[PDB]
Amino acid sequence: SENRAQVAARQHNRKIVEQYMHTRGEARLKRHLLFTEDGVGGLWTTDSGQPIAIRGREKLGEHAVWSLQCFPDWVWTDIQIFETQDPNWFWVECRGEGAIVFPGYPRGQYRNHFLHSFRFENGLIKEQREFMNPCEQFRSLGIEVPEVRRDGLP
Amino acid sequence: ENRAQVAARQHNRKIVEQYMHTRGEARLKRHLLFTEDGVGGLWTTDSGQPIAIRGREKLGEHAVWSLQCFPDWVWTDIQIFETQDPNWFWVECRGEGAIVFPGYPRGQYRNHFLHSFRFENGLIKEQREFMNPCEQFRSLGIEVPEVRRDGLP
Ligand SMILES: CC(C)CNc1ccccc1C(=O)c1c(-c2ccc(O)cc2)sc2cc(O)ccc12
Ligand SMILES: CC(C)CNc1ccccc1C(=O)c1c(-c2ccc(O)cc2)sc2cc(O)ccc12
Repeated sequence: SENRAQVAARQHNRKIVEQYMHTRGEARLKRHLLFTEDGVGGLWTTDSGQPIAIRGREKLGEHAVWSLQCFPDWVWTDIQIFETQDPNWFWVECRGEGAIVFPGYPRGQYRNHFLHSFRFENGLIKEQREFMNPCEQFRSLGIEVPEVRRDGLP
Repeated sequence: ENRAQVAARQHNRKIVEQYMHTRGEARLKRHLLFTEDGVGGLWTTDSGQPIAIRGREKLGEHAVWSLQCFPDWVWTDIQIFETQDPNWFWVECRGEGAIVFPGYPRGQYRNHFLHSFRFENGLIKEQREFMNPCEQFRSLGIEVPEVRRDGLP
């Protein structure tokens, strides 16, 4: 029953995506338990052009300690979960917001639009990736955003 | 109900495939894949507001400018994702080509992209693309600010 197995995987994996996206507050300290032991999470859109990949369940748990300090009230909002033809691959469109308390920058408020990719193995997240426009994070940190000159464009 | 959803998804997938493969002079007719009131454009920009091109006529005009400023643009590494909504698709891909922006040195632009396609009655109602604008800054010779990471693990 290939189809039955795929349907079961997709329904379970959707519940894990829902739980990830709704993880807030102190529960963030245990979000890494939604990953495989060698699972990877992180931010694929950064200033430098290289992803910030947090590799393995142990490092993901450490990242959560940092995130609770630097993003103390972070929430995902406007959550739309997309199943796909691959029962082990989901996409999520959402927004996120909260205070930003980044080391060495003034405290501020950060709001952005996000896309997330979730790939699963044996019922847990093998790879989570998030994609956003870093210019909005620059603005939240008081960093000047470059302005493309548009005079020559329609 | 299921038969109508399956029919829609299979047809719409072919339109996404056609859109993603469109290059060269065929770009001048890509707007014909949209509804008359369809919208396309870039949702991730320096200013923080989307550049939305509204209506099939304006989309056709944009293609003229695109062939000037991105004369050889190709989408590569195309992965199409169907969803539970037969009228909504996502695409993960890369793109590459010369960038010839007015008042900037000619450059080469490469980036990773996500696209969203929503359909109505067999045609694209809304196309949106999402990327990291910092790579487009680099292709234009624009300095990218650097977030200080010393205080981070
Ligand atoms: C709740 C979310 C808004 C948290 N966000 C992140 C999530 C995952 C990875 C990195 C970040 C992040 O915020 C950035 C850096 C960072 C590096 C090391 C580290 O241990 C912690 C954070 S460096 C950098 C540069 C940018 O241009 C944008 C973001 C980040
Ligand atoms: C093949 C693709 C790489 C084409 N790309 C675009 C697609 C749709 C919309 C805008 C762009 C674009 O490239 C930007 C601007 C632009 C504005 C008006 C116009 O008629 C033509 C282009 S302004 C700006 C600022 C940025 O920071 C990044 C991109 C753009």
